[PDB]
Amino acid sequence: AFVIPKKNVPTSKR
Amino acid sequence: GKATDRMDAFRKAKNRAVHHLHYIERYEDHTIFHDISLRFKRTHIKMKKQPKGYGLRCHRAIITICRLIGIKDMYAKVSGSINMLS
Amino acid sequence: AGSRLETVGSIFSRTRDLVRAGVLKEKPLWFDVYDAFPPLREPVFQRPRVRYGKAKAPIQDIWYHEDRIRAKFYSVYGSGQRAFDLFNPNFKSTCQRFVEKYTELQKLGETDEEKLFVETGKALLAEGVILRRVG
Amino acid sequence: SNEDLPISMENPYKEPLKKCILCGKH
Amino acid sequence: PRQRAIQWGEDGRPFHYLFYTGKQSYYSLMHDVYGMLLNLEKHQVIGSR
Amino acid sequence: NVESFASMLRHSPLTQMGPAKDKLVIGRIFHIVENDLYIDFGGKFHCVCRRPEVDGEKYQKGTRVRLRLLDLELTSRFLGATTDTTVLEANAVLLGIQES
Amino acid sequence: EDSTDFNDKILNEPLKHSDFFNVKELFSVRSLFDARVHLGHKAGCRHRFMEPYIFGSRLDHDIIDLEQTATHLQLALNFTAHMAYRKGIILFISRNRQFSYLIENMARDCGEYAHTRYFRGGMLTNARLLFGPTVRLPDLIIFLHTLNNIFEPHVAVRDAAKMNIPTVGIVDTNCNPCLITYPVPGNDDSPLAVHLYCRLFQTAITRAKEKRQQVEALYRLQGQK
Ligand code: FES
Ligand SMILES: [Mg+2]
Repeated sequence: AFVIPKKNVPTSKR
Repeated sequence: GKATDRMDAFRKAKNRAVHHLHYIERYEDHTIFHDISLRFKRTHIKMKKQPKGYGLRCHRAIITICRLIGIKDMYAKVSGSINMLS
Repeated sequence: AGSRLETVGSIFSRTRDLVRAGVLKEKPLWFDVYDAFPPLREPVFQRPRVRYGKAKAPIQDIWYHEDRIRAKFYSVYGSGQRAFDLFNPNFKSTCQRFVEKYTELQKLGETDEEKLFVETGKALLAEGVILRRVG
Repeated sequence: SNEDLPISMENPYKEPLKKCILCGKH
Repeated sequence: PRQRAIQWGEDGRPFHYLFYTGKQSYYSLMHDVYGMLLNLEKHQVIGSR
Repeated sequence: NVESFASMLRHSPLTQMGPAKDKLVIGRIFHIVENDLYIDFGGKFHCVCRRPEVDGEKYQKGTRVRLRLLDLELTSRFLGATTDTTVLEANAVLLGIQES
Repeated sequence: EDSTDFNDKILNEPLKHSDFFNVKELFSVRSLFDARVHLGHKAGCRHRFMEPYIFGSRLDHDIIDLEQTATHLQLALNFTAHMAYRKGIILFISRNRQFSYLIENMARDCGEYAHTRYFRGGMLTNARLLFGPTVRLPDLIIFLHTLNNIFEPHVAVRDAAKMNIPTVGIVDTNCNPCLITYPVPGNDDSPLAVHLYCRLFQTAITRAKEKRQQVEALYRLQGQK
């Protein structure tokens, strides 16, 4: 399965 | 799913689809209960109920969707416009 | 998960099928109540269409026999100065009093409207009702 | 059955059709 | 910065009857002033900005 | 011996009133805004009448007044509309104050 | 071992009775008639889907059939009580500004929730972003008025169905009841009618919550001894 590069810990991180 | 980046488009479409799920009634968990003839806009789809072992003899896109639904045996002929969304 | 396809089936059929398919791990709090005490109509989305050709709405006009008497009374006499009190559930207008009396004189055996109508007015005048004709 | 159900009539309160000032005159 | 407290408990029931508006404080105040006006109606500067 | 809905409808005071045009009815002022008086007379919708100049002071919330009804609900269909536009209020003329 | 017994005696027991909360005694056809529940809009305002519920037109004024209203209201009040008994979040929605104050008080009095204000886009379908990831949505939504202030269906009716939330609704003769789970055909304009609906739904909710406390207490007292 083509793995969509997953998001890291939310950068904004309010 | 729509986005400037292809990865964002994939994610948006994938995550939104699971919130818009249909339930498809499968006869004996391998085919459709009866032959379905339908026209959606200008696309015509004629599906036929088939016995076990027939396989999926339909448009490649329908084959993909049928595997996701769990239909193993079916025939379908698509006429008119071959628009993928229709 | 849940299905946001509100135009396909109802909230019940969608929930029943998804719980049945194993997508919804737990039935929602309302499901068991609906299953026990379902509504008279399954709430399925329908599209309102305009009526073309000879299609007409089946709603009928509500009429009663005494409307014929009421119409003539209002034409001959008109709405009396006495004001309708619609808050009182048992309010009897001068017209209704006329209808009631007229209906009683019909039981006697009078078969003509003109005479029967005239006789009704006289009875009310004897009782003290004020009947000022439009003329 | 019941006697209080609505019956089928023609609007008894219907007003006569309006006539122009010359209706019926040569 | 002053931060609003949790608006629902463990059970998940919000604590305010106007929670689902999204402006419970504003609309609660709006409700209060309207109520006072109703009661007042039924009963009947330079320095301050 | 339970009264059916049809029985209630036939005998209801509103049914025996018949057409509402030029019918004198008694309403109650339930809301007042400036000089606008919102009067309930027993119909589906209330009517709004301006405070009479002769005796405005007398008209207060709860006062019973005499009206002449013109329409129970102001509705009309304008060019291109699929349904009527409703004002959600009755049309009436405030005649005066009811005195017993 | 104890959870199943608790659930059977408490959660499943009420579902075996036709009128567990005795909501039938709260109203009669006479009481509905005296509140002007049968008075509909003019025939020119009629919605096609409300025709099955209309008794007739009296001088171009649609009369709602109160015999069907009674059966529809019985089911709506029964469903509301069972949800309050099950500790469900009930949200009252109405955009009629004549009754916003009344409805907001009724919700606070019965320990429920009211939304009488402008319904902002996504309150239900985007709640986790608007309120928070752990926000719990309503279990029942009761529409005292199903139309917004431009005489079109309140957006929450569609969004409630998207979120699979059952809806109770007073549907006048100009309303669209197709997506309302428990429609109750009746007048939604007259104060007397709206005051009756509020009294009926507030009582059913209060009755159900007290019954839940009584049943739980009896189960607990018996459990110890
Ligand atoms: S209406 Fe003009 S001729 Fe009769
Ligand atoms: Mg209405």
